[PDB]
Amino acid sequence: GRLIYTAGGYFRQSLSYLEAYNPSDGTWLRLADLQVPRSGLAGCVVGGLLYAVGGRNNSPDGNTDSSALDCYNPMTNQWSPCAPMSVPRNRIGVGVIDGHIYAVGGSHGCIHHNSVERYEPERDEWHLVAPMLTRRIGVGVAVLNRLLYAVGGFDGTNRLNSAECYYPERNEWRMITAMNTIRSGAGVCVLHNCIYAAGGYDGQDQLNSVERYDVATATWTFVAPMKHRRSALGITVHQGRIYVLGGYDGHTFLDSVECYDPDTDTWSEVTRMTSGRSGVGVAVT
Ligand SMILES: COC1CC2(C1)CN(c1cc(Cl)c(C(=O)N3COc4c(cccc4-c4cc(N5[C@@H]6CC[C@H]5COC6)c(C(=O)O)cc4F)C3)c(Cl)c1)C2
Repeated sequence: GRLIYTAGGYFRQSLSYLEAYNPSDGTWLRLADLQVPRSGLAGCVVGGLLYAVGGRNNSPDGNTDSSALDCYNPMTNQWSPCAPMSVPRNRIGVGVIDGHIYAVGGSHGCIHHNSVERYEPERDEWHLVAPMLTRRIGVGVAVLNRLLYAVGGFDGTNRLNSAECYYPERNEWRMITAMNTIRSGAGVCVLHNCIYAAGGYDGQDQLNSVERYDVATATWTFVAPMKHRRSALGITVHQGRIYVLGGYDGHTFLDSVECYDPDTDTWSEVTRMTSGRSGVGVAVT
């Protein structure tokens, strides 16, 4: 059995919540809080351990971008600090290849990173890899066919519909087919050999649209839109289905959790988070 973990987020200030949802019975476990509250972080899992990467602590006493990497063990209910990244990265994207964590883009104040770095849990060390062709904050990250994809975001001037791919053996990036829609702060994941980009902001409107990248045809196709338009949503895959958690729609910090079934091409509202929040990091283990 596996759970959907949600770490951090934002509602009035950055949050430290760590909760786990069980899609089988609809329950939520309240787990050990993060040591530092963070929103705009990303989550990932390597060897059954959950990692909270980057983000920012927006508090009444100040706003600080995070270069932190923290590791949570579900067996011990404890968070442990790991080696920090070279730079703080708020609104970061993360992907895992062969048990190695890639921290992609994100911001540190007014700096919009195009830099990318890779963490080895086996050595507790980070190292920079080739930088992206585009600076991207609010970027979605997908791992497919041992390639790392960086989708959408904001380059410091424009919100982006562009996407690019990293080749680990060659240590290089190339631009791929751009999405139909500009999406900054979308939820990006991989399901059944396809990349999905759900929601996000196009520069004018919060989106409920969802599009899917097919590798063989190099095309983005729209699938069923979500019930609730949202940006800065958590996203993950559990048992062949996509789950989107929270986010912000221009008026509300959503507690909605929707689930996409690819066989029927339908979204259904399956539960609510214990409190409405945006900018969470999510992972399954
Ligand atoms: C009472 O007024 C207050 C309430 C207020 C203003 C504090 N409000 C807040 C405060 C916060 Cl700390 C957040 C939040 O969770 N963040 C900050 O943005 C992001 C987070 C994570 C991923 C992407 C974005 C992002 C979010 C963006 N924004 C888009 C889509 C969401 C966000 C705002 O709407 C436009 C953009 C962008 O502008 O392109 C780029 C991104 F990387 C984390 C949100 Cl979502 C709203 C909203």
